[PDB]
This record gives sequence, structure tokens and C-alpha cells, in this order.
Amino acid sequence: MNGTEGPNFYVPFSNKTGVVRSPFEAPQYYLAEPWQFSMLAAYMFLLIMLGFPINFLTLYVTVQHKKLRTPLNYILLNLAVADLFMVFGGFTTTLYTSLHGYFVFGPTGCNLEGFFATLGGEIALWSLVVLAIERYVVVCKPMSNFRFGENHAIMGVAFTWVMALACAAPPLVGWSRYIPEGMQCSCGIDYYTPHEETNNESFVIYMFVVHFIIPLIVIFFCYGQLVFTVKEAAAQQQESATTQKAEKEVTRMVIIMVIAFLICWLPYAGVAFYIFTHQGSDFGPIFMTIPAFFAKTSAVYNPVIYIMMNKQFRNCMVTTLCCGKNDD
Ligand SMILES: *[C@@H]1O[C@H](CO)[C@@H](O[C@@H]2O[C@H](CO)[C@@H](O[C@@H]3O[C@H](CO)[C@@H](O)[C@H](O)[C@@H]3O)[C@H](O)[C@H]2NC(C)=O)[C@H](O)[C@H]1NC(C)=O
Ligand SMILES: *[C@@H]1O[C@H](CO)[C@@H](O[C@@H]2O[C@H](CO)[C@@H](O)[C@H](O)[C@H]2NC(C)=O)[C@H](O)[C@H]1NC(C)=O
Repeated sequence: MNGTEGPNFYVPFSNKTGVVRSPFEAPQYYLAEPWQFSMLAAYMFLLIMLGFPINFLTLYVTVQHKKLRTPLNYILLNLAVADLFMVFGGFTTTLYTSLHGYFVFGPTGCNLEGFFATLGGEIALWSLVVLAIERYVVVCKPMSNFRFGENHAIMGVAFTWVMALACAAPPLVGWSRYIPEGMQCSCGIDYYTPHEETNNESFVIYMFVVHFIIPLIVIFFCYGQLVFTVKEAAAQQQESATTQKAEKEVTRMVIIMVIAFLICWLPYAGVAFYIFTHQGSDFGPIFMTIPAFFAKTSAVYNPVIYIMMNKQFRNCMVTTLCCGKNDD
């Protein structure tokens, strides 16, 4: 016994003092220090706080601007909505949770918080997948006379939700569950226990395989052709340098996000994986809580790349904000 086990909780602290309670019933203040809790709640607000207005504003800009109807504007407007949903659904749940030191909103709270946070992170993954292939099709242009235009950009946003709901939602009904994490304040997938009546073994494997490994091999794949193209398979293709210049500033943007995603999300992925092998080992609440709350910048950083790296958007947004002169 290196923590505690219950119906729907695992608290990584030896109930040898009998101080350990459920994160649905009582304040887990015993798990560490008060200042550390209202430290995370102060970080949830700040996230909500740069997130809410930059994601809506992402939406607000694409809204007003009719020239933003391309593959790239689409996927990101999508992401803004993926982010905001974390901000309002997943985040306001965890915020409140940090300031009282437990899920007072009960198990159904641990759903919401953990759902959107699994959603916004996976949408972000699958969208990258779509992105990787669009750049593939538009730069490697490998199939016959084709157009990646307005129509596929709605097939793609619709594909990403499809495969984030394929991962985030199965714990809601009967395949694995959403369970408290580290300082218990954050909630995520049940890796820490078998719990056979939900199939937490099959779910996890799948969850990594389908919704981590695979999408990466595809994004690594689309990468492998673009390295090939720009070297010597984009020589005979004749693309005018003008076209390349701006289209490169659109290639780069994809992979920045590829990396940034992995930078905020590999710490998590790896830490989760590590528990799964060592089911019920010696470790502390501080272990998962860090790559957790950190990782939730995924509701913010995406727009921020789009703000920094894309000149067009940067001149659309600005133009919304003076109201006229620095359009679409
Ligand atoms: C970690 O250990 C603590 C204490 O070592 C557990 O709390 C204890 O929970 C039991 C079971 O609910 C309490 O016993 C109750 O006593 C009355 C006797 O009149 C009985 O009628 C009730 O039905 C119940 O059996 C016990 O008082 C309580 N101990 C105290 C005072 O701390 C705790 O549940 C453990 N953590 C978990 C969630 O595994
Ligand atoms: C709880 O954590 C402890 C580490 O503190 C682990 O207990 C080890 O048990 C194995 C036997 O398989 C021994 O090789 C080690 O001597 C133990 N370590 C210590 C420091 O006591 C264990 O992995 C965890 N779970 C158990 C079985 O209690």
C-alpha cells in the first residue's frame, strides 16, 4: 500500500496515518501544503485568462474577416473552439477544485474537467494530423489534378472532433473512467488501477495507440515527404519562389505546433505511461500534477503561434482592433 484505493479514487499517500480521505468528500490538504493549492487555482485563472480572450478573439477575427477561409484559418478557428471549451468546461471545474482542495462538484465534476481537457488536447492532435497532410497535398502535390479547398476544410475539422470524442468520451459511458490526478485537483484517464468492470487495460493501450502513437507516425510521415519534396522533389514541380515564400511560412507554422504540442504534452504522456507499467508504485502527488497543469496551456499556446507566425492573420486581427487602419 503506497497510497490508497477506493471505488473511484487513488490518493498516492500512505493511509498509514488514516488521514487519507476521498477527493469527492474532503480537503486533501494533507497531501501537501495550502499555499501549493491556491497556487494552482491562481494558475487556472491565469490560463482561463489569457485563453478566454485570445481564443474568442481568434474566433472573433476569423468571424469578421471574409479572406480567412483557407485550410489554415479553418483548423485554427476549430482549435480556438477546442481551447475555449477547455477554458469554460474543463478549467472552471479545476479552478474551483484547486481553491477548496477537492472535487466538491462530485464525480460528475471529475467528468467535465477531465473530458474537455482530454478533448482540447486530442482535437489539437488530430487537427495537426489534418494539417500535416494538407501541406503534404499542397506542396508535394502527389495525387493527380486536385484541389484542397473549402470543402475538405470542413471534412477535416469534422474528422478531428470525431477522433477526440472517440478518445475523450468512452470513459463517460463505460470504457475506462475519469479519475483525480496527483494533487487530485486535475482529473484524467484511469491508468493507476485495473478496475475490470470498465476495461481500463484495453482502453489505455488503445488510447495511446490510436490517439498518440498513430497520429504521430502520420505526422512524421507527412514530414518525411516534405523533407523529400523541398530538397529535390520540389525542383521539377516548378513552384514559383513567391508561392514558396508565403507557403513556407505556412509549412513552418504546422510543425512549430507539432513540436510545441509535443513539448507541453510529452511530459504528460510519458509520466502517464510510467504509472501504467508500475501500477500502484511509490511516488508522490507532485509527480503527475506538474505535467498535468503545465500541459493545460494547450488551450492557449495554439492561437499564440498563429498570432506570432502568420502575417495575414496578424494584419487581420490588428485591423479588427483599431477598427479599420493599421481587413477581409
Ligand atoms: C484511511 O483510514 C481512515 C482511518 O484510519 C479511514 O477512516 C475510517 O473510516 C471508517 C469506515 O467508514 C470509520 O468507521 C465507522 O465507525 C462507526 C462505528 O460507530 C461505524 O458505525 C461506521 O459505519 C464506520 O464503520 C472510522 O471512524 C474512520 N476512522 C477515523 C475516525 O479516521 C479512511 O476511510 C481511510 N481512507 C480511505 C478512504 O480508504
Ligand atoms: C510500494 O513501493 C515500494 C518502494 O518503497 C515497493 O516495495 C518493494 O518491493 C519489492 C518486492 O517485489 C522489493 O524489491 C523492494 O525491496 C521494495 N522496496 C522498498 C523500498 O520497500 C513496491 O514496488 C510498491 N508496492 C508494494 C509491493 O508494496
